[PDB]
Amino acid sequence: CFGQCQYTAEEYQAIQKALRQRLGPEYISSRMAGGGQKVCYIEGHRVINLANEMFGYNGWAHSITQQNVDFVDLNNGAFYVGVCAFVRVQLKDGSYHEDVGYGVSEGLASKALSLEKARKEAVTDGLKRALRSFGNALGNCILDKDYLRSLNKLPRQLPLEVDLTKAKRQDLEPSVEEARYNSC
Amino acid sequence: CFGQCQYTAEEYQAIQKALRQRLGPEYISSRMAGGGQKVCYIEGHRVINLANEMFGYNGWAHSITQQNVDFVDLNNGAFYVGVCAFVRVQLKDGSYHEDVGYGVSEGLASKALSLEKARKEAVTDGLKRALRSFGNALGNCILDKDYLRSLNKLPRQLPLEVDLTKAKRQDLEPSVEEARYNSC
Amino acid sequence: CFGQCQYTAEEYQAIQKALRQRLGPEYISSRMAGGGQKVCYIEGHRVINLANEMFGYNGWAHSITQQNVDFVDLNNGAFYVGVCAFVRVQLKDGSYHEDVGYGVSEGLASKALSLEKARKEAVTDGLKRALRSFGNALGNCILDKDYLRSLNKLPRQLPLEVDLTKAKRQDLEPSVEEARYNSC
Amino acid sequence: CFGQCQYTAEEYQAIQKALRQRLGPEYISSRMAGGGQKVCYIEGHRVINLANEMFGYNGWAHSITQQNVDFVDLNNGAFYVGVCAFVRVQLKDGSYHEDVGYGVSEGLASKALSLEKARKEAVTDGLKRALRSFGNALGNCILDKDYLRSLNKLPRQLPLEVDLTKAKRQDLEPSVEEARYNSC
Amino acid sequence: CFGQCQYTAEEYQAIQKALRQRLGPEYISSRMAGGGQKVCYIEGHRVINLANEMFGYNGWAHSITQQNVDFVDLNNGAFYVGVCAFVRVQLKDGSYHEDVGYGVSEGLASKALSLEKARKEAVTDGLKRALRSFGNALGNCILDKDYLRSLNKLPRQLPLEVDLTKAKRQDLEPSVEEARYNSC
Amino acid sequence: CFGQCQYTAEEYQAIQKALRQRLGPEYISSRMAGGGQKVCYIEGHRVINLANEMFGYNGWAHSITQQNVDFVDLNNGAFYVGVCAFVRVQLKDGSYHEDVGYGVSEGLASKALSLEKARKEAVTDGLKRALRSFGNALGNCILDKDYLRSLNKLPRQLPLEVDLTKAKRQDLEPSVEEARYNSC
Amino acid sequence: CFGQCQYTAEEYQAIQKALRQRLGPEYISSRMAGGGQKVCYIEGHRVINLANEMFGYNGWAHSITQQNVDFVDLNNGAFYVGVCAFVRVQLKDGSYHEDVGYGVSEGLASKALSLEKARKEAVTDGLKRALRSFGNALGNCILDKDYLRSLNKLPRQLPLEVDLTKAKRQDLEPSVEEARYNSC
Amino acid sequence: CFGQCQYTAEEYQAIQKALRQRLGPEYISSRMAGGGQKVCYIEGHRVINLANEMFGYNGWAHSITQQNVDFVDLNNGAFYVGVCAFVRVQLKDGSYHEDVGYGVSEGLASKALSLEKARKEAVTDGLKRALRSFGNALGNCILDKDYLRSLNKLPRQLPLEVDLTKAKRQDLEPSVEEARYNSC
Amino acid sequence: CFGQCQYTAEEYQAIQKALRQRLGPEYISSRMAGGGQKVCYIEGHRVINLANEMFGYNGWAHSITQQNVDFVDLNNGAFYVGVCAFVRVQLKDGSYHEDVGYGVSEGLASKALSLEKARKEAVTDGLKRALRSFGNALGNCILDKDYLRSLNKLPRQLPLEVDLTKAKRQDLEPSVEEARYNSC
Amino acid sequence: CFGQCQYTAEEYQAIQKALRQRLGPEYISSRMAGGGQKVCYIEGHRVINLANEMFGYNGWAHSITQQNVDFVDLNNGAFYVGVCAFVRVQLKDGSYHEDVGYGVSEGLASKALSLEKARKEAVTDGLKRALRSFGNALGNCILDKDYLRSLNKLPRQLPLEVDLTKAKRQDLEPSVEEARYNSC
DNA sequence: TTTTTTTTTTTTTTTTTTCCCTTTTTTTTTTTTTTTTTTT
Ligand SMILES: [K+]
Ligand SMILES: [K+]
Ligand SMILES: [K+]
Ligand SMILES: [K+]
Ligand SMILES: [K+]
Ligand SMILES: [K+]
Ligand SMILES: [K+]
Ligand SMILES: [K+]
Ligand SMILES: [K+]
Ligand SMILES: [K+]
Repeated sequence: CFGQCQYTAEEYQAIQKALRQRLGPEYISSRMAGGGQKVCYIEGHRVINLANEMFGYNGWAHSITQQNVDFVDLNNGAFYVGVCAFVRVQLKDGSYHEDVGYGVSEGLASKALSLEKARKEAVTDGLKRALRSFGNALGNCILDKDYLRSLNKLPRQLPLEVDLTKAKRQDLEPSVEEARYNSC
Repeated sequence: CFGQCQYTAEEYQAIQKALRQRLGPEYISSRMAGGGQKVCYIEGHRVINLANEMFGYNGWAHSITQQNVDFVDLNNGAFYVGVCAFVRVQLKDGSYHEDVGYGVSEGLASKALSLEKARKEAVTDGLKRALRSFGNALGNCILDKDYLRSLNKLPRQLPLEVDLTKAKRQDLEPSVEEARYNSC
Repeated sequence: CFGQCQYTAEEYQAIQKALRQRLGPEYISSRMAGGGQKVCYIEGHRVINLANEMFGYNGWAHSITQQNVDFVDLNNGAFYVGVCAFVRVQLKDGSYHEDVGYGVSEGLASKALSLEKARKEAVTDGLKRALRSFGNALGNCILDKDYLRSLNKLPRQLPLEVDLTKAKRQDLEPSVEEARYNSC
Repeated sequence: CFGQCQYTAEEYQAIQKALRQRLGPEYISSRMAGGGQKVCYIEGHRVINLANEMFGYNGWAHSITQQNVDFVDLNNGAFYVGVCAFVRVQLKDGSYHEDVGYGVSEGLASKALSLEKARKEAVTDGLKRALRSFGNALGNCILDKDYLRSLNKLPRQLPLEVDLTKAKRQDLEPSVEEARYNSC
Repeated sequence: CFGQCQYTAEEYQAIQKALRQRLGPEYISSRMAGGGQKVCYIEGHRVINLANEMFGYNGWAHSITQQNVDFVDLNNGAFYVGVCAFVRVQLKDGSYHEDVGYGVSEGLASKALSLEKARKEAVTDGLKRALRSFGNALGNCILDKDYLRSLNKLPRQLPLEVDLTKAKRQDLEPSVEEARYNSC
Repeated sequence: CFGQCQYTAEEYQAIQKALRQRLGPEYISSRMAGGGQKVCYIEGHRVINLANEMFGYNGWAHSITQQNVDFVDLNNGAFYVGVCAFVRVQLKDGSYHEDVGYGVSEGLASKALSLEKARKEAVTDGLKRALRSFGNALGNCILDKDYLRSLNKLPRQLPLEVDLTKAKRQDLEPSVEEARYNSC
Repeated sequence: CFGQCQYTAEEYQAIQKALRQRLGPEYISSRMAGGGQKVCYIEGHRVINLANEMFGYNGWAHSITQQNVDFVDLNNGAFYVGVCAFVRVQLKDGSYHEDVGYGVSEGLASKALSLEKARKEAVTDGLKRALRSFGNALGNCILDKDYLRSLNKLPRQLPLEVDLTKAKRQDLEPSVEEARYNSC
Repeated sequence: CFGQCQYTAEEYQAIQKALRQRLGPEYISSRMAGGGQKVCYIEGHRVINLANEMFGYNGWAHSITQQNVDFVDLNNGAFYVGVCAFVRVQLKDGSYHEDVGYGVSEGLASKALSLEKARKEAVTDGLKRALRSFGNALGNCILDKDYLRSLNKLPRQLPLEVDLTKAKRQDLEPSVEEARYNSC
Repeated sequence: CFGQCQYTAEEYQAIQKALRQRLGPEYISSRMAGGGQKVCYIEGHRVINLANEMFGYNGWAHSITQQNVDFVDLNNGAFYVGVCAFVRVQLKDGSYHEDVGYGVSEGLASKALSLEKARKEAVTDGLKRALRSFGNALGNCILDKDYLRSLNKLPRQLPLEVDLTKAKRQDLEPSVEEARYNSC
Repeated sequence: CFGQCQYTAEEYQAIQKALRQRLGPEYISSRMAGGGQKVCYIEGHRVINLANEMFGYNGWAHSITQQNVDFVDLNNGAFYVGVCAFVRVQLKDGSYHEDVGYGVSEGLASKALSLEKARKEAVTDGLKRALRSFGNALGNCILDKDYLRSLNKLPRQLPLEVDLTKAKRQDLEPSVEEARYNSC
């Protein structure tokens, strides 16, 4: 089962070499730091899909070790909330990485909205920072300044077009139902 | 049993390929954000059915790791309640994903009603956010902006009609009873 | 034993297909929401019987993980009580679903009566919300607005008549005693 | 699995000899100490990649044993935050090293930003200090004064150029998917 | 695995004889005690390399049982910080030694800097004091007064020169990758 | 492994008879008690080497069960610190001895120095007092008044000279590396 | 190992018969009770050696279950400290005996000295009282008044002379090293 | 081992019949109760020897489950201390008996002396009361009033004379050493 | 061992039939209740011997689950102490019965004496009440009013005479020593 | 052992049929409720004997899960004490039933007596209420109003006469001793 | 509606010298609507 199954030679080598890869502009995005300059990041769903491909839908697993709200302050109608989380990612072989993530909500005037934003942002950031420690392909290269410089030296491509023809349109999945009924 | 049974090759590949799928307009819905614009989401029962199909009624499992009420305030007859929950989803192979969810009740004047709403909303939202991490088919694509743009470029279909002819009308299920009596 | 026995292929497929079923008007009921309109629900005993049929009298199990009284207030002779519970339902294979339920007693003037109502209501509602996550047949469809619209489009039949001819009239059950004495 | 698999003779000897290696100028960087002089360090991603190469993506693992915020002070608009973390690195054979790391944010005026910086910096510093105890190749030589003196006597090379031609550009990894589908 | 593998006769005898050795002037260093005189010590990285050679990179392991900040005082701008740690070193056979170490930062005016210094110094000192109990070769002789007297009677040699020709210059270690791919 | 391996007859008898031995003047030292007279003791490193020889570098193990600072007082610039520790020594066969040790720093004016001294002295004293309970050879005879009287009746020898010719001068131990590479 | 090995018939009978022995004047000593009269005792090292002979260096083991300082008072410069300890002695067969011991320091004016004396005295006294419960040979006869009366009726011998000719004079023990190297 | 070894038929019957025995005047003693009259008891060492004979040095075991000081009062210079203990005696077969014991020190003026007396008296009294529950031979008959009446009807013999000829006079026990060396 | 060994058919039937017995006047005693009348009881040692005979010295076992002092009051020099205990009796087959017992000391003026009486009386009374639940022979009939009425209608015999001829007069029991030495 | 042994078919059927029985007037007794009327009950020893017969002395077991004193009040010399207990009965097969019982002492003026009564009554009542859940034969019928009506319609017989001829008159039970000595 | 007597002696000399220089930059975008009457 999970945590017990050991990696085969082919799977190991494939995952290792694929994890030494770096990401292309189709993954990186850009924000405007406060007082700073253009910073580069990788969106959450991007890292989630990257993990689900590298390891499988059941090859990796994450958990919230602890989430703690640091502070909640109120300045003339604005709610400032700081929240941190500790996400631990674990592979089916037993290997594991754990790291912190933070969430920040300074502008809003609704306490519930600020907390909703902060906690989810903290958990997502922690998941990103914990998946980082597996290899460049999972976000370890986003902190390599030379990698960023070489990313600036690439054509700034337009957003990719998503084809919604073969999108999921009904509940039943006979392809899965068949294999699972035969799985007993 | 659950947590011990390992996925077979056929079941694994089927589930993986089905989880790389994206959802169609028949699942997405729309709300009006306060001050913002049209946002897209997936209703709870939709994700629940998606999971029950992808993995089975006994292929997935969720649990409330911890639920904590953040605050309960009262402003001139209005009860403002913030509540968060931590849902952990686990597959029969042992793989698991855990994420937060929030519930918000600002309008009502009854404390009990506001708390009921906040807690149930928090648990359901946490279940959604935890099932997201399995693949686009289970809600990971709802955060892909390009996917949303391509969703706007599709015919806005009218709500589907539900056929209540073959609906369940009595308690006993002999189809199940037979197999279960023979299961001993 | 319970939690250890694994589902057979026939039982699995039967339960899955039976859980894709939707319920008929013979189960749904109606209330008048405060300030809102006609809402639809499913009575407790209905869901209990549905579960006892889908899985068996010993195929499903529930437990109260935690029940916590949120508040107890007194306004000029009226007791307002809010209570929540956390019910975890588990199948004999180990699969499990856990969700919250709430109980509310605002009108009554007896504290004991209000608490008696609130706690039992919370546990029953939590059991319903936890059994929901197994499939449409167990109450997951009650939240589908299209399903409700199609429910309005059916003849609203009068309450069913209960036949009390073959009702239990004595203690001893020789049918069971025989099998159990031979079960050693 | 992890913590159980034992090192083979070839793997052991290779890792040992590779860990006796010292690092070149392509890894070391430089900062300006307050009141002091040019100090040398190793960037986080550098050590992360070094570990992922020496042991494998699943050959090493780290965890946060405990993180505690030491203090949070406010002096006329400036937030001074001290935070410490305890990282424990473990190899697939069961060997483990644990050490502290610190994070410091004195300048910023936003509490949330200061804490975000401090906690992540503490965890990363702890990971570096814990990976140090495996050999010179993982950062143990950065404290050898003679090694630093000999580093100053080398040509100060220009930042390395990163080749983004073969960078990862899509989600699916058929090389990995193949081996994993055959791994069942 | 670690904690389970037993020492062979050859490894045992080799380690024993190597641990009865005493160290040469190439390892000892000197400080100026406050109010006292020239004291002799062994730098941290030295002991780390000594252990990684005597036992192997995966033959020994250490852990922080507990670290507690004793005091934090402030005298007219000067921060005096005392911190202690408890390090437990363990060999792959199960043998273990645990001892305290202290860290001291009296001069600095920044609280964060003083704590950063104190905690890391405490952990390193504890690791040294815990490795002392294995033999003279690992630092047990630094307290032998006759050994120090004989050290003074040796030529005070100039710092050794470090050769950075064959130093590690890239991430990949094919020597290790080969054996690890063959380790399956 | 450690705690599991049982002593053989030869090892048992050898250790027993060697532990019935008493120590010579080459180990005993002398201090000046406050108000008292010449007291005799055995230095820490001496007992450490004695244990590492009697049992082996991996035949004995010690641990700090608990260390608690009794008091920290300040009298006109002088810091008086009392600290106690509880050390438990255990042999590879499972036998164990646990005893207290104390550390005292009355003179110093720096709190950090006094605490460092008290804690380290307490742990070392506890290790000595715990190793005492194995036999006269490990310090049990230092409390025999007749043994001390007979020690006074011996020639007061001059400090031994330490030969630093064959002292350890490099890191690598090919004698050990060979056996360890063959240990797989 | 310890706690598992069972006593053989020969070992059992030998230890049993040897424990019925009573001690001679070469072991008993004398003190002057305050206000009372001459009391007789057995020194600590005596009992320790007696145990190490009766059972072996690895046949008995003791541990400090709990030590609690009862009081610390100060009367015009004199420190009165009471301390108790609970020592549990256990044989390799699993048999165990636990008893209390007390330590008292009333005269001294240094708190650290009083505590140092009290705690060690308490633990040693507890070890004596716990070893008492094995037989007269280990100190159970010191409370037999008739035995004391018969002890007074013996020639008051002069202190025994300790022969320091064959005393241990160097670290290495080739006799033990031989058996231990052959123990693999 | 202890707690596992089961009693043989011969040993069982022998112990039972020996435990049905009653004690003679050579064991009973007499005190003067405060305000009462002559009371009869069995001295501690007597019961200890009785147990060590009935079961063996390794056939029985006792432990202090908990000791709690009830009160410590001071009336015009006199210290009144009450202390209770809970002793649990256990045989190698697993049988166990647990009972309370009390210690009392009212006269002394030193707190440390009173506590020293009270705690040891409590533990010893608890050991007596716990060994009582094994049979009349171990002190269960001391509470039979008819037994006391018959004890008064016996010749009050003078204290027995103890023969100190064959008393233990040296440390080494070759009879035991032989069997233990052959026990491997 | 104890708690594991199962009862044989013959032993079971014998114990059962012997436990249906009622007790004769040779066991019952009488007190004068305060304000009440002649009450009947069974002394402690009687029940202890009864249990040691019915089950064996190692066939039954008791333990103090909890003892708690309810109150300690002082009225003009008189100490009124109430104490309760929870005794659990267990047979070697695993069967167990647990019941409370109380101790009362109202008259005495010494706190220590009152507490000693209350606690020991509470534990003994609890042992009696816990052994009651095994059968009439062990004290269950003392509460049958008809049994008491029939007890009054019997000749009240004078206390039995105890024969101290064959009483135990020395420590050694060769009958037991033989079987125990042969038990290896 | 207890809790593990499974019931045979014959034993099961016999116990079941015997548990369907109702009790006769020889067991029921009567009280006079305060303000109410004649109430019917079953004395403690009655239920104890019923259980010891139905299942055996080692077929059932009871335990006090928790006992808590509800209140102790004092009104002009009268002590009003309420106490509750929770008794859990368990059969050798593992089946168990747990229920509450109450004890009440309102009249008495002695606190210790009131508490003794309340606690013992609570435990006994809880044992009765917990044994109720096994069948009518063990007290479940005392709550059947029709059963009470039919009980009033029977001849009120005079108390039965107890024959104390064959009562137990000595300690030793050779009938048991034989089987137990042969049980090894 | 249940539970009502048990107990009171040991216990008392031990230690005591160790431990002192580390450690030096990392990290900044998420996420968005659920829920419905129940009991004696
Ligand atoms: K509701
Ligand atoms: K009642
Ligand atoms: K009583
Ligand atoms: K006493
Ligand atoms: K003493
Ligand atoms: K000292
Ligand atoms: K230091
Ligand atoms: K830093
Ligand atoms: K951020
Ligand atoms: K929301």
